[PDB]
Amino acid sequence: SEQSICQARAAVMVYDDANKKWVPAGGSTGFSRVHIYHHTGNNTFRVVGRKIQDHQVVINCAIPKGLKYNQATQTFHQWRDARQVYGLNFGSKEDANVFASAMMHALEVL
Ligand SMILES: CC(=O)N[C@@H](Cc1ccccc1Cl)C(=O)N1CCC[C@]12C=C[C@@H]1CC[C@@H](C(=O)N[C@@H]3C(=O)N4[C@@H](C=C[C@H]3C)CC[C@H]4C(=O)O)N1C2=O
Repeated sequence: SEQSICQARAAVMVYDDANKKWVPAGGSTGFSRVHIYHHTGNNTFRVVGRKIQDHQVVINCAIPKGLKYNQATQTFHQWRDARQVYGLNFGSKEDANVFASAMMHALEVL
């Protein structure tokens, strides 16, 4: 059904707009294995990340056509939906490059 097109190590966060600070996605600070999954049948893509320690799914969001993916730095990238701002604090530049490669690919073929 879905094919993983990358795996990247990152601390996944979401922005608490009310208190003006980042907070760990899913409630607990730590690193996750973050995929982009391609549903090849419908040509849709989503970001899915699971905490290394306990496998909790901490992010599961769609990547819509036209998304503005902000590579704020070489190791912190972020984007928006209509509700949330998501951030990936990558474990290394190599991880960031892997994920950004796949994201930019998705945004080209959507
Ligand atoms: C128009 C728009 O939507 N603009 C958005 C950005 C954007 C532009 C275009 C498309 C989509 C998006 Cl998403 C915006 O500006 N946003 C999105 C919410 C957050 C922010 C607003 C305020 C704060 C000020 C500081 C800055 C920030 O978060 N910097 C990071 C940082 O402080 N940290 C993270 C790492 C490194 C740094 C780079 C690790 C954790 C923490 C830390 O180091 O402790 N901010 C933003 O980026």
